[PDB]
Amino acid sequence: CESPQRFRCDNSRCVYGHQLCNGVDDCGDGSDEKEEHCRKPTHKPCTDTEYKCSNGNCISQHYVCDNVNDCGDLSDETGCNLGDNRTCAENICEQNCTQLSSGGFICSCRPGFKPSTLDKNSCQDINECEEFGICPQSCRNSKGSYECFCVDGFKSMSTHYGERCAADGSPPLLLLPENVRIRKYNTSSEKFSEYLEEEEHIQTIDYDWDPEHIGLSVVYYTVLAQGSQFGAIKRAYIPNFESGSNNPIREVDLGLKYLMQPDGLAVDWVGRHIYWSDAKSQRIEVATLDGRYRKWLITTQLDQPAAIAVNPKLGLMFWTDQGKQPKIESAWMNGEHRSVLVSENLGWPNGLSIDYLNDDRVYWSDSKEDVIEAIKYDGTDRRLIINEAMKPFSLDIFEDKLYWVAKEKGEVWRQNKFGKENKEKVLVVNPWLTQVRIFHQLRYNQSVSNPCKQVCSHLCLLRPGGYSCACPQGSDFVTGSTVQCDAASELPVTMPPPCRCMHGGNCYFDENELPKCKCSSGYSGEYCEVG
Amino acid sequence: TDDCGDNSDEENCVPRECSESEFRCADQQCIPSRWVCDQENDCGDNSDERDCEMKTCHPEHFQCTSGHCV
Amino acid sequence: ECGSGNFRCDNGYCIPASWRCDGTRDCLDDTDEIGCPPRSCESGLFLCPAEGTCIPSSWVCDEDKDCSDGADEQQNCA
Ligand SMILES: *[C@@H]1O[C@H](CO)[C@@H](O[C@@H]2O[C@H](CO)[C@@H](O)[C@H](O[C@@H]3O[C@H](CO)[C@@H](O)[C@H](O)[C@@H]3O)[C@H]2NC(C)=O)[C@H](O)[C@H]1NC(C)=O
Ligand SMILES: *[C@@H]1O[C@H](CO)[C@@H](O[C@@H]2O[C@H](CO)[C@@H](O)[C@H](O)[C@H]2NC(C)=O)[C@H](O)[C@H]1NC(C)=O
Ligand SMILES: *[C@@H]1O[C@H](CO)[C@@H](O)[C@H](O)[C@H]1NC(C)=O
Ligand SMILES: *[C@H]1O[C@H](CO)[C@H](O)[C@H](O)[C@H]1NC(C)=O
Ligand SMILES: [Ca+2]
Ligand SMILES: [Ca+2]
Ligand SMILES: [Ca+2]
Ligand SMILES: [Ca+2]
Ligand SMILES: [Ca+2]
Ligand SMILES: [Ca+2]
Repeated sequence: CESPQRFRCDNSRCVYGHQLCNGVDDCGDGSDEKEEHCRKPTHKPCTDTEYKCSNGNCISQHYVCDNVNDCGDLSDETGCNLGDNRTCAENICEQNCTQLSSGGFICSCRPGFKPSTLDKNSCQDINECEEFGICPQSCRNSKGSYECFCVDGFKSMSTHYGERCAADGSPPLLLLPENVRIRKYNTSSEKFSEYLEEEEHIQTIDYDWDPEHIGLSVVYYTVLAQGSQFGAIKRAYIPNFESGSNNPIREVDLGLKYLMQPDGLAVDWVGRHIYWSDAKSQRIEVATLDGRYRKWLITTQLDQPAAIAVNPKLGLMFWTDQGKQPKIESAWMNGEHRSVLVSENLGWPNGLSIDYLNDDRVYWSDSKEDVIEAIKYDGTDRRLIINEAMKPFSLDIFEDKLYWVAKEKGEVWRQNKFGKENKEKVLVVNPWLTQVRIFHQLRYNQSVSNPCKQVCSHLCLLRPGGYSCACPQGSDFVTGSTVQCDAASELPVTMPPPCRCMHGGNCYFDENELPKCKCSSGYSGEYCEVG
Repeated sequence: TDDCGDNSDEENCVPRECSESEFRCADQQCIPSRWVCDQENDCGDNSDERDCEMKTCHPEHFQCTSGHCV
Repeated sequence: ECGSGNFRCDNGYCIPASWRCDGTRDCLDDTDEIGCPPRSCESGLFLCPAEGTCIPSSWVCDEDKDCSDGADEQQNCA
């Protein structure tokens, strides 16, 4: 049981060759998967008669500046100016100036620097922030150094296989829509709890975080057309707290009639508008959150508009077409400057999500090519994140991990969002599963001010660095003005009061149907808050 | 329509183009233009009746406030 | 034409002067935020225009890509 060929474990049994620290205990006491001898025991000291080169290649000084590369990257030949009449004391080199045995001075760039490219004996600092997945949330550059700082609302938490930053609040829920119901799931508590039930033909989900700050977010959901009856966009409250089943959720239709297959829906929380894409109507259009002032936004060159997304910070909307000519296109929320981001090596782009906290990077899911890719919002630097994704149907990004639904398996799957590590399975649900969406506040930055000055009569759409005026379909501006439109205004729609029993108790309808809670043991108040 | 008796004609059928006075239904079928918003389900799933608050009728037809043409 | 306190956009729609340089477009031709005095910082420092923070003459012309635009080595070091 010799160390050079066998790993002598604590239990006196020895382990053959490469099995040491392979990821499975071949010893039988747990120390086979430990740091000890297998993990980085020595760090190669090299002498004045060698150069430990740019990449750690230690080579004899006789080979340095001999005009034959040993180092691989030619760093043992970098500079190589020659003549014994020359010394390092003359200081030609910017930083680590050194003296060689033959022909005078020879000089290395410092660790974290490369030779100047416009000249030798000179070096730049590497801007390491440009490397993909070098920092989890943010990067600041320094001379051969950097910091993985993370933005406000993210506490730095040292973790396994690297450091990440926490959620600074309640653990994220997943929303999981099936044809007949929407389900919740606490990612930390790992329990389902009842939500919208006795529904039919559901297809997609988005939400507005606590618009009235009364501690109740609202989720928007789509119902498909069935038989000879049209679909609907409907909306309902969802508790941010732990309550469920005890709270009768009341659905209300927005009244957006003449609707067939809204496979894509997104809610602009800044502009207070709802964007949806009807596959059968071959258009993507916009209306206010309560369903007034319907306006067709884009109606040309759309075969089958799939899932869409909006980025109010940059004033850019994104959507996917999965017809005969697959493509991913972005435009202003106004609808101007429509452009195509990616149209090559695309199968069925059916789910799209934006990483707001990381350079506003865009990810999408391809259910035909069986891959998930990421591109910058301008369309450069395309790279596949994960392959063999087993036909992802939908995706969402949260923290340092990416979520998707493996469609026909009905499984929810999870992975490092930078393409590293190995896949993880979260849970298994019906083949009726049609989305995953992380229900959390950090997921949509709530402190993004709406630039609208209330000047607009009916709609105030966003655009990069500002806003614009528009009015419903089949109407035009009053002649000479670009604000007022001739269409008669409509009053905002009143949403019925919700059920709010936080720590427990059951909702109840009185004579005028106002909600009221029967508080549980050891809690009191109108909504059973303190006890 | 199954004419041969063994559905030979309808097998691998690519839907035909519509002509100048026809509207292509949701499920890729052509019907007369005069059937669009006429208070009847003609495309099988009322897809012709879809969203006609925003179009005029034929010159000889009166338009109801609900967008239908009579 | 309109009042003295209203800045006119090229299309004829005139906005209040308070909405000049306010950080947001208001003219359909963006003219209210165009032709507006750019930000600046104290002596020996520089503002990287892409991100808008004060950086020193340590890093402007340090021969490398210190600003987020990467551009100091030609735009400052002319
Ligand atoms: C959500 O969006 C808001 C902006 O709507 C982000 O807030 C800004 O974050 C930056 C990050 O470093 C701060 O500097 C901003 O503070 C302001 O900075 C300017 C100079 O750039 C000063 O003139 C201001 O006085 C102020 O100090 C901050 N702005 C505001 C209005 O809060 C926020 O980071 C972002 N959050 C997430 C999680 O994405
Ligand atoms: C999801 O589960 C987490 C626990 O993993 C819940 O967090 C706790 O919730 C209780 C509720 O009374 C709080 O008092 C605790 O302070 C929370 N603990 C932590 C770790 O923060 C969370 O509330 C659950 N959310 C839902 C909606 O189920
Ligand atoms: C220059 O290189 C040597 C290794 O040969 C290293 O130990 C030293 O720290 C470097 N100089 C400075 C100032 O860091
Ligand atoms: C109204 O729609 C009908 C049917 O499509 C005709 O196209 C007609 O020309 C339209 N009328 C106007 C004024 O555009
Ligand atoms: Ca092992
Ligand atoms: Ca050499
Ligand atoms: Ca650096
Ligand atoms: Ca009809
Ligand atoms: Ca302005
Ligand atoms: Ca520089």
